[PDB]
Amino acid sequence: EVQLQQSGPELVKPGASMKISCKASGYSFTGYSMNWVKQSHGKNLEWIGLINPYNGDTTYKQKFKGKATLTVDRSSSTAYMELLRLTSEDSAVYYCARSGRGAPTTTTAWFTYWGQGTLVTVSAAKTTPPSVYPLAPTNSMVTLGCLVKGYFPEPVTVTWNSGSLSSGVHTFPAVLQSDLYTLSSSVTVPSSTWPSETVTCNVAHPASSTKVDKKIVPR
Amino acid sequence: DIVLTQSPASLAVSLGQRATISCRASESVDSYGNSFMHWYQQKPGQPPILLISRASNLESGIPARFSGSGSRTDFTLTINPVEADDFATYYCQQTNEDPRTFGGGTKLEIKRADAAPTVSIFPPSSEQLTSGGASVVCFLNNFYPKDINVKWKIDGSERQNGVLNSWTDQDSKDSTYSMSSTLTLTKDEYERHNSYTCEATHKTSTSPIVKSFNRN
Amino acid sequence: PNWFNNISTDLFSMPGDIKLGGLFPIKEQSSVSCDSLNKDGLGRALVMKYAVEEINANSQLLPGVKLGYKIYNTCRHSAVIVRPALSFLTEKSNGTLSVECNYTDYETDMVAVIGPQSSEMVTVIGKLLGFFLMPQISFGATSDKFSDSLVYPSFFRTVPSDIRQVDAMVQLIKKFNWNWVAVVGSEEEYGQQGVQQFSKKAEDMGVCVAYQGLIPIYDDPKPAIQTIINNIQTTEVKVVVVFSLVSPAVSFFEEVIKKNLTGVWIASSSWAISDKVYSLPNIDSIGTVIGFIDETETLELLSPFTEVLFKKIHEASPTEPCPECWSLSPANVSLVKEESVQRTAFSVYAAVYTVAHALHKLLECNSAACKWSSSTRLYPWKLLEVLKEFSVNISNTSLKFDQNGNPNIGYSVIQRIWENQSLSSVGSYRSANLSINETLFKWYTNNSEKPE
Amino acid sequence: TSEFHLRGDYLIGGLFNIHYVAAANFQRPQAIDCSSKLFILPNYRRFQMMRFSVEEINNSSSLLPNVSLGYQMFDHCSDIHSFPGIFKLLSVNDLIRPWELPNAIGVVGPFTSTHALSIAPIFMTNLFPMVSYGCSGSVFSKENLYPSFLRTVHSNKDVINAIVGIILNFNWRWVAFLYSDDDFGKDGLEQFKNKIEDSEICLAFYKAINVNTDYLQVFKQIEEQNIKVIVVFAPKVYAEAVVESAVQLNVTNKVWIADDGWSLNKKLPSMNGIQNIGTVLGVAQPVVTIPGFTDFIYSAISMFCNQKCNCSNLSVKSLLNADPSFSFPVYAAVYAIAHALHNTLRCGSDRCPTVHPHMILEELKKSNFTLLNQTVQFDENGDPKFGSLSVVFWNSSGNAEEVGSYHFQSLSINKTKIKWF
Ligand SMILES: *[C@@H]1O[C@H](CO)[C@@H](O)[C@H](O)[C@H]1NC(C)=O
Ligand SMILES: *[C@@H]1O[C@H](CO)[C@@H](O)[C@H](O)[C@H]1NC(C)=O
Ligand SMILES: *[C@@H]1O[C@H](CO)[C@@H](O)[C@H](O)[C@H]1NC(C)=O
Ligand SMILES: *[C@@H]1O[C@H](CO)[C@@H](O)[C@H](O)[C@H]1NC(C)=O
Ligand SMILES: *[C@@H]1O[C@H](CO)[C@@H](O)[C@H](O)[C@H]1NC(C)=O
Ligand SMILES: *[C@@H]1O[C@H](CO)[C@@H](O)[C@H](O)[C@H]1NC(C)=O
Ligand SMILES: *[C@@H]1O[C@H](CO)[C@@H](O)[C@H](O)[C@H]1NC(C)=O
Ligand SMILES: *[C@@H]1O[C@H](CO)[C@@H](O)[C@H](O)[C@H]1NC(C)=O
Ligand SMILES: *[C@@H]1O[C@H](CO)[C@@H](O)[C@H](O)[C@H]1NC(C)=O
Ligand SMILES: *[C@@H]1O[C@H](CO)[C@@H](O)[C@H](O)[C@H]1NC(C)=O
Ligand SMILES: *[C@@H]1O[C@H](CO)[C@@H](O)[C@H](O)[C@H]1NC(C)=O
Ligand SMILES: *[C@@H]1O[C@H](CO)[C@@H](O)[C@H](O)[C@H]1NC(C)=O
Ligand SMILES: *[C@@H]1O[C@H](CO)[C@@H](O)[C@H](O)[C@H]1NC(C)=O
Ligand SMILES: *[C@@H]1O[C@H](CO)[C@@H](O)[C@H](O)[C@H]1NC(C)=O
Ligand SMILES: NC(=[NH2+])NCCC[C@H](N)C(=O)O
Ligand SMILES: NC(=[NH2+])NCCC[C@H](N)C(=O)O
Ligand SMILES: [Cl-]
Ligand code: NA
Ligand code: NA
Repeated sequence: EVQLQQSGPELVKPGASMKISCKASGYSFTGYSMNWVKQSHGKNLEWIGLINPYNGDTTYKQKFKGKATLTVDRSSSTAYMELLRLTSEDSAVYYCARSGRGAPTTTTAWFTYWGQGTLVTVSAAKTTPPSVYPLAPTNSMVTLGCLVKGYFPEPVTVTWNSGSLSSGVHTFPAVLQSDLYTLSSSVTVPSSTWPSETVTCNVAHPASSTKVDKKIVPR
Repeated sequence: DIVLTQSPASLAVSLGQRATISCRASESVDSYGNSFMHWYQQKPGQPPILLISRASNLESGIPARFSGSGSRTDFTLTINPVEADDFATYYCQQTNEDPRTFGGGTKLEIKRADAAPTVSIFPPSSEQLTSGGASVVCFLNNFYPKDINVKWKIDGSERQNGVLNSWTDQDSKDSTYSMSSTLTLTKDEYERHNSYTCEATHKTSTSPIVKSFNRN
Repeated sequence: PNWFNNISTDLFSMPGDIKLGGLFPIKEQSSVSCDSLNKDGLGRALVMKYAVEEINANSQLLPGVKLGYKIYNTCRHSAVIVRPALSFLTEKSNGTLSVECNYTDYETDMVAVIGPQSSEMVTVIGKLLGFFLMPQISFGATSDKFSDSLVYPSFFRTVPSDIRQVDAMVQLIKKFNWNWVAVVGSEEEYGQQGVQQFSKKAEDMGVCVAYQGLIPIYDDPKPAIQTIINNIQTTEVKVVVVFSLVSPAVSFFEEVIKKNLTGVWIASSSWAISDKVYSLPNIDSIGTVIGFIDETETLELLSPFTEVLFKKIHEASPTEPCPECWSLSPANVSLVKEESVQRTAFSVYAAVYTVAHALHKLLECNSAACKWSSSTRLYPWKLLEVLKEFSVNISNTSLKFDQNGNPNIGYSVIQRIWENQSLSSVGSYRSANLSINETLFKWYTNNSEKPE
Repeated sequence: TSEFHLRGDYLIGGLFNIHYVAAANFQRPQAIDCSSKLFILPNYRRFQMMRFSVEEINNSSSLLPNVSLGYQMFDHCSDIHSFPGIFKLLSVNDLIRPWELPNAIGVVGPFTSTHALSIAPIFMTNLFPMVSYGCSGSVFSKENLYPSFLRTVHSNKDVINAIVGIILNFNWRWVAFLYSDDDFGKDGLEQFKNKIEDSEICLAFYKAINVNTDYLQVFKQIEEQNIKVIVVFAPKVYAEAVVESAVQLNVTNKVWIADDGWSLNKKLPSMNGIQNIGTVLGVAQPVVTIPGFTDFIYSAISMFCNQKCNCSNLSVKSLLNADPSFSFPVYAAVYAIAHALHNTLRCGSDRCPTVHPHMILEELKKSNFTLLNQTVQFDENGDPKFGSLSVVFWNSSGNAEEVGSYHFQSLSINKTKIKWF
């Protein structure tokens, strides 16, 4: 399988520099253009540019000249993109994407393989671990929540009973308000299985090294 | 720079019916005996998947219910029949000339019967109360359409400050949305009143679905 | 059947007035060591023995003139085979090859060459022999490279060109609505040529070849073989064409069996009926095998001939190509009675008779006398002039050689039947018309239906 | 005193095709009169390079002291008909004895993969060393197949890689690959495919070509398929066929990539209208200076078959300015064999004390000596560990201007230098 593996999310200060990586495997690294793509929240795709990993030739969209630098490392089959003088406008998701086969020019090439993406968060705000609160409450079905409050930056991952509870699960997109995010997840299980069989909220926050388990117990 | 203008911006299509998404370029994107207009599907939180290259060439692994046509400056993506996991933003892309440009996107919703939300409310945990905070969470689960109105009520009084809301993305199985409504108060504020009401109004009904608890 | 007890014991070398050179893969390698007996190739060598014996016993085919021959081991190896090839070109009288610029008045020891079996070997001696305008008929070499008279000026062939077999393969594949296949071959002229011929013919006919691959005949084939099978799995192809020599194909399926892979398998003539392949423990698990062989007659008298001969050989020995051969015996008739040999035996037979009849025409023979004496000198280039687009009825077959040296022999489409351990007849390929009967196909699948 | 012959204490063979003739049916078992065929100025030049290398070594008290080198040389315009001169080199008193000290101890040549595949098996049998100055067929790196075979030009794999380097250094990804209808051209096709399979390069068109190719229709397809990059993997004759036909058919605005068999061609750059077909790029053997060759040629311009040139009234400066590619390969070939013999006799560099051609083979493999400040060695396959490629561009002065270079274990291109038509 061709794969494009990118760096985890980054929290970076205003006016600072950062470098995003794209480890390529499963094909001949130098044979295809590596491209980069910015997507702001407010979903729009924007081409930053490309690099030829054979010679390092680069091509950019104008508004990213002096803002992005594409490089490659052939000994690790990695593409790099360094972003400079970061403002909140650079807060976006970035994708590395490989060109396909079939186009007549490197310019006309389309994008067949994509990195999973790298979230970039430009802020002076400091890393904060979440507080994980239990949302406990007569129908056949009973709904249980788990409030994940006051963390920074994105992301968090929320699972239930170590992943065993998949169906009937809504994990809501974080809301930001005072440089802290707030996420809430809900789970809907039968009235008899609870509280007979313990239901546990699993919250993980990599940036702050937080793995909290919460059991939801009745009031 | 070629501008791509997609229409419509948003579209809801029942299961098993036909979706026609369009893309208009400012200049022609023909060259080399081809049309360099491509179609991408982006699901929430995922990278874009390439569906169709060069106006109409279906890519490996993409079902034939997706297809495209067009040339020069007018292009169309069609999805027929629509299936339950095809809700996504669909982007067109030209690569005829530098720089590559993308259309602003068309969001395909799966249209289904109207469904009313299942409404749960939750007093603050004792754990938050010690922190000095107090969130009153309300889950508005599995409804359709997405347009809904939540209102908070502390002792008959309507409360607007402190309310944060969040919708999920359309559900891959039952095509509903869910939302969460969290009213955050200070513990002092929360223990200042007694009755908390979460009331949801939706085209499904005349009357709001109200859910309540007394702090005592 | 009564000229049967006068046939000489001499197995590889038989005295005569006019001589044929024989090239057969009799003992190969498992300086240069040729350890292992090829039993099919010994058998084909036996056919030429039978054919020559029978021609001479026919009092009216080359009346007054005895056909003779020298058969040599090719070992399928350059250094081994050029030695006897050069030996065919030594002057009859002086037993040496003089260096000269004009060989028109030069009387060689052999007037024609039967063999070699393999297209690799033909590329080794083809142009040498071609320069001398020496007639060479291959009973075996199928590569389309030899269809150019400008590149191989004296090449003939009793079996069809592979350009046609791959046409046969691709038409079948089209007939079965399969558009996504892979091609495997042995890394040498035959497999290399077939893979290219198939690939080019496949997409001309709209069959997208997902993968191509070559199996080494030198060093370890196994690592090249795993990469092959991984590409086969990752392309997710049901149909794999194996255009390969026998020995690497065994190595190949060994590993195919090892990964409990199944699907449809297209067989080229070279292994479509090899016991070596089918006796592989658990080869029946690999699924369905559809094959192509040259449509041949069955030499009704081969096996009896061999039996009187092998008695006579046991009788003759002990006395001084095949070191251990003059220890053979009536138990060893398995050699000519193998299905591999029986169904290709005719090719060797027609090769020798084709030369035999040409010579008859060269020496202006009728049924009692040939325009010939002890002072008659035969130059190969004169025989070649006769063999040009030669028509001849051999046994029941009407044999026309085209101007490429190719014959009018087509194929028989066969299938491997596992519970019987046999081969059935599912259709034909004559000219460019592939004629198969869809119903007669058996499908080793979960529910016995056809893949796709 | 013929040019093709020269007596000596040890004979080295020389296989050249000085004349050209397309293949044709023949009814008799005898050699071809190549002398009445189409002369090749660049081949005769390489021909002379061998004669110069032997003379230069004969002039040396350092290499093979008081051991003269001789040669039997041949002009084999047809590979089919080369065997009499072949038999000459391998014969013992002009007899071939198939079952068993030959006239020659080794052979320089041949030029062509096709010539090589036809005769090499007969040489390999007794580990009779062949050193080719030209044959590039990658099948010759398989040493079990060709045990006494070596060469002084690289495999097609390497040149094909350089060509692909050129393609990748730019922005075009559809390509036409035109290749000669022989083993050379074919191998090039195979290697080109093998190299770009996992690549943004898409082979959009290809075709075996000969002098009688319907070039009119080859070029309509190429156009209708909108291809701009046309790689031509072909030797002189076939190359001129393509390119000359390209000018006669208003083929225009293409990028032509040459391999080293025609990138330093001399007819085509000075041809009327050449600049109208677009721009010519290529990999080239970098011009290596061979001190004393010029004087030698002036001196030279001044029987058994295929040993007659029929080329008097030949211009000394035509000769000297002819495409000089393969010079050092011939040069290093002769020197390679000389050094191998020098060491098998165990000569010092003052004097020399029975040589079987396979004894030459083992020292040939162990080859390690300097020549025009180049190190000459071979890998365990027989392929040369020396030589490089320059990237040239045909400019307005009729010259293959050098714009970059390729090194086989390490491309760079200065793109400003290329002026595009
Ligand atoms: C054939 O053999 C028979 C006896 O088996 C014998 O009479 C005869 O001489 C032989 N014929 C020949 C040698 O032509
Ligand atoms: C044998 O005869 C031919 C001419 O008949 C001659 O060319 C050759 O040299 C002879 N072989 C010898 C003398 O060993
Ligand atoms: C070759 O020999 C033949 C037969 O003796 C003779 O007729 C012919 O002239 C020769 N061909 C030549 C010398 O080109
Ligand atoms: C002949 O048969 C015997 C046993 O029947 C066997 O040992 C011997 O190898 C055979 N010879 C062959 C197959 O050439
Ligand atoms: C072959 O058989 C046919 C039909 O019996 C006959 O007409 C023809 O003359 C024969 N051809 C030969 C013997 O070459
Ligand atoms: C082999 O099985 C086939 C069925 O395909 C049958 O027709 C044939 O008679 C069998 N041969 C045997 C059992 O020898
Ligand atoms: C095809 O095969 C079936 C096998 O039973 C048979 O019924 C039918 O006659 C065959 N059709 C032909 C030969 O056209
Ligand atoms: C030299 O070649 C020419 C043709 O290029 C021919 O006319 C002439 O007779 C030849 N001279 C010879 C063979 O002596
Ligand atoms: C070799 O030496 C002679 C003088 O005997 C000289 O004329 C000639 O130029 C030299 N040739 C070379 C070095 O090729
Ligand atoms: C040099 O070589 C000649 C033969 O070319 C030989 O006769 C002579 O003995 C040698 N002189 C020496 C080694 O001084
Ligand atoms: C050459 O020119 C003619 C018109 O002058 C045009 O029709 C034709 O297409 C051209 N051929 C090419 C571009 O190959
Ligand atoms: C080759 O020779 C030179 C000196 O002749 C030496 O420096 C070098 O190391 C040698 N390379 C080998 C033996 O690989
Ligand atoms: C062409 O290239 C040659 C060789 O490098 C150079 O000397 C000459 O100046 C160039 N002619 C041009 C650029 O017109
Ligand atoms: C690149 O090309 C330019 C234009 O010919 C030339 O002036 C310059 O020297 C080159 N740059 C190098 C050789 O570094
Ligand atoms: N039945 C066989 N094993 N045949 C193999 C020899 C002939 C083969 N087709 C070749 O060209 O080399
Ligand atoms: N007709 C030819 N092949 N000419 C070119 C000879 C040299 C070429 N590199 C080859 O290997 O063949
Ligand atoms: Cl053989
Ligand atoms: Na000397
Ligand atoms: Na070698």
